[PDB]
Amino acid sequence: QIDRLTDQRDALREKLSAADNFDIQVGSRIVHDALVGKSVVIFRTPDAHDDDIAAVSKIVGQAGGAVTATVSLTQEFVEANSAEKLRSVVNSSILPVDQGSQAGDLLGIALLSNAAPTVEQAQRDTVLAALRETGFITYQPIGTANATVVVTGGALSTNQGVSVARFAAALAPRGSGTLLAGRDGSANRPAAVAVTRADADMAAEISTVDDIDAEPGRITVILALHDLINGGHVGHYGTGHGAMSVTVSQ
Amino acid sequence: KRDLYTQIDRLTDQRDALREKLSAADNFDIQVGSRIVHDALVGKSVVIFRTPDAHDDDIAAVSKIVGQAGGAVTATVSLTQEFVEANSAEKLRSVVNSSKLVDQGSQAGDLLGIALLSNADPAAPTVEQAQRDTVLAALRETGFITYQPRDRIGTANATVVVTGGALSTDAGNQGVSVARFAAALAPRGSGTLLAGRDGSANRPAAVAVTRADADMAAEISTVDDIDAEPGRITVILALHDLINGGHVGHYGTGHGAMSVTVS
Repeated sequence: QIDRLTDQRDALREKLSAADNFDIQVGSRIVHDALVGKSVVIFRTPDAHDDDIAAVSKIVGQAGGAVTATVSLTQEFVEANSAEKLRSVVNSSILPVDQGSQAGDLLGIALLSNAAPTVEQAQRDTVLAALRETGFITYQPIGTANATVVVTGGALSTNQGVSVARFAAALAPRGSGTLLAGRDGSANRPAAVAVTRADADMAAEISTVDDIDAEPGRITVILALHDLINGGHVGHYGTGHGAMSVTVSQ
Repeated sequence: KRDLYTQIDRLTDQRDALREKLSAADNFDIQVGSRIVHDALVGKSVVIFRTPDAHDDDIAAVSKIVGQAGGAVTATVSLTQEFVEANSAEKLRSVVNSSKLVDQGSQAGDLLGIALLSNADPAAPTVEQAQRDTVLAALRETGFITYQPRDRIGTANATVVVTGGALSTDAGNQGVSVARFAAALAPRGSGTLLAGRDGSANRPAAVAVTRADADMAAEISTVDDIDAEPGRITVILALHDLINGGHVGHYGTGHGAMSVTVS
């Protein structure tokens, strides 16, 4: 059994490298004009992978778009042991109840352009500085964006999934499209992609990709984000539970 | 005992996840194929030749991708077992003389190229329908080819010769005659590509024969993995590079491939 499983695995690893090579090489052709003139802000959870975010950022650029910022959500933010703390330092009511919704509404007004009063640079910088000072976020490097991708890791062991799904759902009405993307395993509870797909309201509001660890998933983030911005069309993609198909049907 | 069971579980988990990633890449490739080949063969016509070991699904995927690229397929011509066995050169010569003993593949490639391809040069004579039909019927009557459709096959700009995968060592005659056939078609149109299934990059298969010969490798493009979606799409992209850029390339995952697809 061990011999057959290792020979099968070794041959599959070789075959997958050729498949990944093809998809990386033709990626720019697949995403051509998908995000022309559009800006995207990326949010990442603590379990998100650098390589997944770098591949998504690169494909946004190949699609004619631009990334305004990468904002990291800290362990303190996702662990929801500070809803009262968040409101005490900065809340969405100061700009022109659960932690996820409140932070999504606040960061959405601050970083996304409503499809509403324009948020000036100083108000945005004050909001970002307050959240960083209190341990909620870190960020690189900030202008306003049209759309957003919230990137997570894969499976969660054990309400971190809920707070991130509610965070993404609260960002959605503040811009032209929100996509929640996770790695393989994110389509299983209690991860955020699974929470989103199991709730009729959230699944009709934001798109999801469950396999951002693979090249088809990284490309699909851009294609599905294009469908959100241009067509107002939501979709759930990948290889896990609740995925309607590996990628956009059109 | 527990370590052996843990090894089996971990190996099963790795193999299962790789199978899922590979099936997803094939499905992803099918869904985005039209985007990749968008406008690649606009206003161009392609004639397909197939050997007995070629697969219907590989040819249907190529024909479909040609159409998604804005092109059209004029005809599918089957080369028979008598053709690939390349032991009827004298008999073929007696047919070529009613349309030096030249090798069967080369003679047939030159004749079918004149009949089915439009020469890249405007001053070359146009082959009228009756001359084309007479040539096709003489080769069908003597057991060299069959073709679809039977009536009104038009002229094409480019060609794809489709084969199966690996050949046995004793089938060297079949690899050689098909590589020579494809090489002889090349000067008669705007581009010829020889595409085979996984294993075709190993000798004595036609793709392998082409890649190991300096002259043929410089004259026609090759794809060695037409059984996979990357290979089917690459046929159209590499055909585009031949017709529009005069650039030859050797693609796929086997010996002599410069890369999986065009750059």
